[PDB]
Amino acid sequence: AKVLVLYYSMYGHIETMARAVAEGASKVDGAEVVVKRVPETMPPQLFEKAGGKTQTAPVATPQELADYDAIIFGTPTRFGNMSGQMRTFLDQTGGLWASGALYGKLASVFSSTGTGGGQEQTITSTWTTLAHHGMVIVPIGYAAQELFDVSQVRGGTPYGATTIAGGDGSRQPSQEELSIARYQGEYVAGLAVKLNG
Amino acid sequence: AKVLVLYYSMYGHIETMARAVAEGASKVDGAEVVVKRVPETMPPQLFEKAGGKTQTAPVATPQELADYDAIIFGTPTRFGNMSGQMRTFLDQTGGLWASGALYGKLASVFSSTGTGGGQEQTITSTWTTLAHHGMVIVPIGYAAQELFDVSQVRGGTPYGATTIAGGDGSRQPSQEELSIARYQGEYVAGLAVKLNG
Amino acid sequence: AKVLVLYYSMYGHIETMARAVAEGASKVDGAEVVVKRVPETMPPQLFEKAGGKTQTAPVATPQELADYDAIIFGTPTRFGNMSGQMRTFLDQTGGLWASGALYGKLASVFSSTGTGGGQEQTITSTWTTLAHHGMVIVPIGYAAQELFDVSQVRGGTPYGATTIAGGDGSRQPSQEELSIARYQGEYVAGLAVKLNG
Amino acid sequence: AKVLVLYYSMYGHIETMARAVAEGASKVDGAEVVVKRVPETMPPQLFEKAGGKTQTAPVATPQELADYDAIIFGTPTRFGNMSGQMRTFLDQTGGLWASGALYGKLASVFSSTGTGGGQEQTITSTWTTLAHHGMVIVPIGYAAQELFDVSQVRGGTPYGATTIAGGDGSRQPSQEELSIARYQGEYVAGLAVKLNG
Ligand SMILES: NC(=O)c1ccc[n+]([C@@H]2O[C@H](COP(=O)([O-])OP(=O)(O)OC[C@H]3O[C@@H](n4cnc5c(N)ncnc54)[C@H](O)[C@@H]3O)[C@@H](O)[C@H]2O)c1
Ligand SMILES: NC(=O)c1ccc[n+]([C@@H]2O[C@H](COP(=O)([O-])OP(=O)(O)OC[C@H]3O[C@@H](n4cnc5c(N)ncnc54)[C@H](O)[C@@H]3O)[C@@H](O)[C@H]2O)c1
Ligand SMILES: NC(=O)c1ccc[n+]([C@@H]2O[C@H](COP(=O)([O-])OP(=O)(O)OC[C@H]3O[C@@H](n4cnc5c(N)ncnc54)[C@H](O)[C@@H]3O)[C@@H](O)[C@H]2O)c1
Ligand SMILES: NC(=O)c1ccc[n+]([C@@H]2O[C@H](COP(=O)([O-])OP(=O)(O)OC[C@H]3O[C@@H](n4cnc5c(N)ncnc54)[C@H](O)[C@@H]3O)[C@@H](O)[C@H]2O)c1
Ligand SMILES: Cc1cc2nc3c(=O)[nH]c(=O)nc-3n(C[C@H](O)[C@H](O)[C@H](O)COP(=O)(O)O)c2cc1C
Ligand SMILES: Cc1cc2nc3c(=O)[nH]c(=O)nc-3n(C[C@H](O)[C@H](O)[C@H](O)COP(=O)(O)O)c2cc1C
Ligand SMILES: Cc1cc2nc3c(=O)[nH]c(=O)nc-3n(C[C@H](O)[C@H](O)[C@H](O)COP(=O)(O)O)c2cc1C
Ligand SMILES: Cc1cc2nc3c(=O)[nH]c(=O)nc-3n(C[C@H](O)[C@H](O)[C@H](O)COP(=O)(O)O)c2cc1C
Ligand SMILES: Nc1ncnc2c1ncn2[C@@H]1O[C@H](COP(=O)(O)O)[C@@H](O)[C@H]1O
Ligand SMILES: Nc1ncnc2c1ncn2[C@@H]1O[C@H](COP(=O)(O)O)[C@@H](O)[C@H]1O
Repeated sequence: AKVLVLYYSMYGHIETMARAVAEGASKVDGAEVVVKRVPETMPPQLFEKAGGKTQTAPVATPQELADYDAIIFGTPTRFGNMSGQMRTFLDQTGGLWASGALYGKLASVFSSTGTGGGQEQTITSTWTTLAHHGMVIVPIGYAAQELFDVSQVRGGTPYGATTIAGGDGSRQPSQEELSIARYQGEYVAGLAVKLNG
Repeated sequence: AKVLVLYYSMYGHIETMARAVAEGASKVDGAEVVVKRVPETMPPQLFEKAGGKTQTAPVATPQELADYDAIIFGTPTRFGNMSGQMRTFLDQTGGLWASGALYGKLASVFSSTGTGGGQEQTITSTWTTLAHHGMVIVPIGYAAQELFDVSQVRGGTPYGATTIAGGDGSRQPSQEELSIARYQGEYVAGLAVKLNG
Repeated sequence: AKVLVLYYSMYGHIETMARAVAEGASKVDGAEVVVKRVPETMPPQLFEKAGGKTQTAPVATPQELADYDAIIFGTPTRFGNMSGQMRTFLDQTGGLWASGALYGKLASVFSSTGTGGGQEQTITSTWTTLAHHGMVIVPIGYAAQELFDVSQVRGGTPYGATTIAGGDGSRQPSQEELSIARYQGEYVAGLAVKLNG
Repeated sequence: AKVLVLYYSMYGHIETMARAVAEGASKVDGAEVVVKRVPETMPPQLFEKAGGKTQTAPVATPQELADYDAIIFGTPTRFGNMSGQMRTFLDQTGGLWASGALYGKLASVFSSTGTGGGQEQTITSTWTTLAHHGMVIVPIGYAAQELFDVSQVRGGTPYGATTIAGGDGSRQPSQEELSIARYQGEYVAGLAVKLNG
């Protein structure tokens, strides 16, 4: 099976999580894992001025989504929605939609916020789009044990992995957060192999 | 693969839809399909005095959901949520939750409304509960081409089959609506057999 | 203005929060604040066996909702939805709906979960019901400063106050959680007076 | 009270609805109503080559939203979410967020879809972003009695006005749809004047 980890990141938090997801997915022997990013939509000079992080990942086209058996979407929260960059990208998949190109493919979502609020809503509002495409939606439930831990501040929900970046973005993803992100990649990649070989 | 079509119906619209879903699912070679209702929560006298319909499907126990590979949930809308009866039943699946009994099982959802409003929210808000169980969520997308028919008042969304019951319940599910419901059963059953034999 | 704090609680967490909400609302000079609970739906012996907390609050009827200018709804999460008890109660407001009895009234929601997951979804799925009734929906945004604090585990979202009860229910609402709950009561009661006198 | 009707439209359906909303709002004594569009994000050549409609409403700046007492947001659906253009615009309101510039302001939402699917999700998922700003959210409930008309294909939900554009965009908003949209403007404007003068 081919698994795409398709993300948007301004400051690197989602990018770090995406690498944890790909690393989890890679544990699955029949799974070929690819990590790509959506295009930046901001002017490059404003991106740079805002202290945006440069990223090595190749840039995806909307069309190449059809080449995968499973897509794990990563996006920071913008007021409890996916980011304008991710939304802009998915608004270009009308050709794919009209030809049934993602129908029955697997979809899963991870997210990042500054102080936690909106992390659930970002994921489940992304599911809505995946559903219009007839994609099978993969939540993580409570198989990741770190989800039971209330002793430290941490991202992660039954809908998908998440990280808390802090108000100023100074937090890095915790071990527990990355561990849930690895689980998500393992689980979705296992389902992709199970369905598609 | 074993498929449970689990429903709540007061006046029989969801019951008709549940039957159509079961029929679709029964077309799939390898699929064993069962239809059950959740218990009524209203006082019996009040259910009867409001005109509740008597139904021949047996009543489910929470425990027995662990026996299926796929569960297709049918509920009428109560102000854009699942019914109290369905909610109350699901609130008794905490033991299943703690043991991971529904984890990784296929889940799908159909609904009914008086005049259409709330049908999407009913389905997607049901998905949330399915996700806490780690169930794999199956929307229908636009494969059912009746979804493109805007020439007549018609239930059905990319989230799941729906029907429009009328303000007073006098409408019966239309043939287009029943087609989409049969498609949903067949598609979910097909997936269950692919994954489980 | 008359403000109802209408809650469901099994183990007292929502009940403690409801008192914080009423206490906040009481700061508003033109506001008359009442705290009521929805009926338990469980058999009394099973409630007691489960270690359910006895509560002094009077029990509301669905009809008396029409007597208030603002209702602040409190419910524990059941898999990212409101509780079967709250849902059952609201399923009895069809008379109110058909006569426009809650149209333009204010509505706001607070919540409680064991380990945090589903707290946003419980609130926004409750909003859906409030919207069918034409109620004006009151989120809290980020006026409660504790919402910026990521140094300790804590409930509270831009949608409404929340508390983390712990997996076994052994956590009590924190000072920061109760403080956000007080803000919610102040703010909604102030809006109710502003609109209705 | 000042009312902004802020919209995105590609082919003019939401533009027609925005106009109907403004008209309704203009009927309210004391209400100053303004209509603006968010910037186009597509390359101009591609917007034109797809058949985008040229529009006489001026383009909004994020900053100017601080000048209104009520903002009625209009967006077509993109797979059950607001459009990329609207999302991108809202993603530039972070400065407004940090200063509480929209806090406590009235917010309301209308939408458009090709065939109906996603219209509810588009609206409620827009509400989430409004809540992070602390805006007071206004659904329409069932006051617009056309919402009870199941005799004809008809947009509109208790969440907000909607229209059905057809698969190819050839449908124009119907008189019932336009009535509900005018009702929404008038109702939100009435509320703004009650609260703000
Ligand atoms: N918040 C973090 O995770 C984080 C991390 C590192 C640094 N920072 C610092 O925070 C400061 C700014 O805050 P911020 O970036 O969190 O949010 P912000 O909303 O204040 O601003 C980022 C800038 O980019 C613009 N912008 C954001 N999305 C856009 C889009 N889709 N299209 C066009 N313009 C868009 C905004 O209008 C803004 O001017 C920066 O100076 C940066 O160094 C924050
Ligand atoms: N809408 C239909 O499909 C339909 C069909 C036949 C008859 N009717 C009639 O229309 C009238 C009302 O229609 P309706 O039933 O659609 O709406 P409703 O809300 O007015 O009626 C349901 C009745 O049962 C109660 N009820 C509903 N769910 C409950 C729950 N979970 N727990 C406790 N009580 C609950 C309500 O309080 C109410 O008394 C009734 O008199 C009924 O006889 C409607
Ligand atoms: N979770 C907490 O906040 C908390 C607090 C105090 C004590 N406890 C302890 O946890 C144990 C049980 O766990 P639990 O209550 O968290 O969840 P649970 O799901 O395991 O069970 C509570 C019992 O009530 C039933 N139940 C719950 N809602 C119902 C409804 N709407 N209608 C009919 N039956 C319903 C369940 O089926 C179950 O048998 C108890 O023995 C209790 O002492 C938990
Ligand atoms: N649906 C209508 O109201 C309507 C009206 C007139 C013409 N058409 C025609 O139908 C065809 C497709 O219809 P459609 O436009 O509804 O769907 P579509 O998705 O197929 O077409 C939109 C075109 O613009 C692009 N696009 C859309 N949003 C974008 C964004 N935010 N950023 C970058 N690119 C974006 C898409 O990639 C595509 O190339 C077009 O050829 C168009 O001329 C449709
Ligand atoms: C426009 C905008 C909206 C935001 N909305 C929220 C929010 O609703 N909740 C939150 O906790 N953080 C919010 N933030 C913070 C971002 O989600 C955070 O910076 C992001 O998760 C970092 O991920 P990244 O480093 O990969 O870009 C917002 C930031 C911006 C710029
Ligand atoms: C409490 C209550 C809430 C309802 N909420 C809605 C609603 O939000 N939208 C709608 O169109 N119909 C609503 N109705 C109608 C029911 O959804 C409808 O009668 C039901 O779908 C019929 O299905 P059934 O025959 O299977 O019971 C409501 C009815 C009741 C009693
Ligand atoms: C049926 C059921 C479902 C539950 N679902 C969740 C959940 O999704 N997320 C969570 O963190 N806790 C969940 N819990 C924990 C309850 O939300 C928690 O016990 C409640 O918030 C305590 O509030 P109260 O003391 O007022 O009753 C669930 C508990 C039960 C019994
Ligand atoms: C990227 C994309 C996604 C779309 N998603 C949906 C959808 O989920 N449901 C639907 O009925 N129409 C969908 N359509 C149709 C648009 O919602 C419709 O053309 C629009 O509402 C017309 O409004 P406007 O003329 O104001 O642009 C989509 C179109 C595009 C380009
Ligand atoms: N069968 C499994 N194999 C590996 N990890 C699992 C499994 N089930 C749950 N996990 C979780 O996956 C995450 C990563 O752990 P690991 O896969 O051991 O590096 C943790 O949250 C574990 O609790
Ligand atoms: N104008 C205000 N008056 C009182 N409390 C406020 C106000 N604005 C925000 N708050 C918040 O309300 C909560 C309770 O504080 P207090 O009202 O001072 O007991 C805290 O979260 C404060 O940050």
